[PDB]
Amino acid sequence: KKQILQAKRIRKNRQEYDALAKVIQHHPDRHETLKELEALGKELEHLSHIK
Amino acid sequence: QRKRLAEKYRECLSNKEKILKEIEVKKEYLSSLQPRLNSIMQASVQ
Repeated sequence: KKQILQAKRIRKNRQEYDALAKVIQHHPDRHETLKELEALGKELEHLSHIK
Repeated sequence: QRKRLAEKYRECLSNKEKILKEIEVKKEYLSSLQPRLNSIMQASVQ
């Protein structure tokens, strides 16, 4: 009884984790966004110097 | 954090479009200035 109560609590925790992770997976990645932000920042600095 | 990076990337896209608009218009202005200079040279004793 005690182990199955703990098991259902851990199952609820896993379902909360999956519920947040599915919403996060509707958004694009993190590191690729950092790479394209670095590229856009370099291009914006070059365009600002040209302007 | 992904929300912040997505919104800041959209802001950087808008800023890059503005830099391109400034540059295009700026280039046109420069071209006009060159024509004006040419006209002045033609007008140009000495």
